[PDB]
Amino acid sequence: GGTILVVTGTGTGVGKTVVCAALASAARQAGIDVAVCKPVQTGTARGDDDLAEVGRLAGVTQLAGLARYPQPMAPAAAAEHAGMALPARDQIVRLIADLDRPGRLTLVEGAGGLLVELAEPGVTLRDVAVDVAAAALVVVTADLGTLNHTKLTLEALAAQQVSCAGLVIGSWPDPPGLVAASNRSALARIAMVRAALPAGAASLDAGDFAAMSAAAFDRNWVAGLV
Amino acid sequence: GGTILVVTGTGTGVGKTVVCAALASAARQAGIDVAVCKPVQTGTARGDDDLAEVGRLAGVTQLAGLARYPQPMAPAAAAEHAGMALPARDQIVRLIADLDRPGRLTLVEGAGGLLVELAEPGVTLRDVAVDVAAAALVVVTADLGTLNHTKLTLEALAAQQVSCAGLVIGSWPDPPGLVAASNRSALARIAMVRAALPAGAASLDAGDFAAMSAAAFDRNWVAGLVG
Ligand SMILES: O=C(O)C[C@@H]1CCC[C@H]1C(=O)c1ccccc1O
Ligand SMILES: O=C(O)C[C@@H]1CCC[C@H]1C(=O)c1ccccc1O
Ligand SMILES: Nc1ccn([C@@H]2O[C@H](CO)[C@@H](O)[C@H]2O)c(=O)n1
Repeated sequence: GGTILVVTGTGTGVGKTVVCAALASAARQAGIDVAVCKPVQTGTARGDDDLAEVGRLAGVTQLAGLARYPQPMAPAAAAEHAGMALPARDQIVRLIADLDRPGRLTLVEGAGGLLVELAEPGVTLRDVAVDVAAAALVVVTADLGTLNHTKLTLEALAAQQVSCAGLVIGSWPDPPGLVAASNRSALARIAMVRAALPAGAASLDAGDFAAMSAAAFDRNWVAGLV
Repeated sequence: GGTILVVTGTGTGVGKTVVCAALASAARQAGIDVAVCKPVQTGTARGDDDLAEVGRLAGVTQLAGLARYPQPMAPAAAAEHAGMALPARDQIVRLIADLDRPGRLTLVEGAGGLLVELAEPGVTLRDVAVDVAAAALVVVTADLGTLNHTKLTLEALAAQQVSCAGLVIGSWPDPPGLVAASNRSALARIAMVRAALPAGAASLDAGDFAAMSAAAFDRNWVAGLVG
């Protein structure tokens, strides 16, 4: 059908959701129909709803999820705290495949890092990304330690023949700092860096956001995702 | 030869140095000769000296450095910034081989986290552990996101057939919360949790530290490391 990208990250709180929303905006503005699948969502007591933040920030309406867990833990932990299983792997891949269609960028968002359990039994976002012939975008920080997490994540993909559509620095500080400029350049030798989102971007109104996302990415790479 | 252990971590700041000293201390108390080596050491310009810190807390005398750099950054960076070079793969491996004796436990403390470049080009503590046929002791946190990071690390050890010697939680809070509880239990399900050192164990004095260490590790596991 169309193009299916999983948006993973080297960890929690590296900015997967804001980057998701940002690539989603950029894609829309390039005239691409965007869907966003978020199979499992946790932290729903705190008020977390990444599907909502993407609809709010980038205007996506095709916004698909299966399970919502109140506790702010990895899925498995929050499902065990609820007394409730996790969606089956079948539900996720079938959901994502229904979602996919030609001319549609379907973004697939996981929870935490690449190898966290999403479905039972023991299924990760890496597995889901295999079952739907999806490539992976990797959201990374600029903090001390990010190259190792990146290489680990980049290796865990290659080990399953999951393509790496590249990195995004979820949060770019102002001003950078020695460690941030150094990592940004070192990340660049490791893989193609597609964008570095200015810090605090997740609090912008939908207009400001669409500007930042318009600029942050590269017009040609975006448009060439058809 | 004897037993070589690389001590690595899911990243930086997870307790590698103190775990090195704790295994080292407990091993000494088990009658085991111990050397420790820090092939790459950054942060010297702010007094970072992990060999010295291991000598302090555990009393190991046999300490071997090799590359030292001022800035508190990854070795590739601290070396570009001081105009200096990264040591060569075979110089690291040589520093370790010179320490390896039968009956000796040799600990090789890494520089933040398993895939960090220690030597040009892209030479990691993993490649070293292959060269010297070492097992890897993986230092972890109990914090959020530690599962993913630990699995990625083990997965990277297993892809080069570097045997995992188990995990150590470098700082273990008292009392632990729901998330610390869930991770320690979840962690124990993917690999052997050799220990969970108490928080701030780095501020214990010689006596307290050795008591902590001996308590933290299964004496039979420690003694089983070198025959
Ligand atoms: O989606 C996020 O990364 C932020 C979420 C919001 C609540 C806990 C975070 C989480 O999901 C998570 C945490 C630890 C390990 C795996 C995880 O998936
Ligand atoms: O070794 C540690 O983790 C603590 C040191 C203390 C100074 C920077 C840390 C460091 O070494 C480091 C950090 C990120 C990447 C590679 C690295 O080698
Ligand atoms: N470029 C970026 C990246 C991330 N963020 C912040 O990171 C949070 C995710 O834990 C988001 O909720 C958001 O607060 C941000 O503000 N700007």
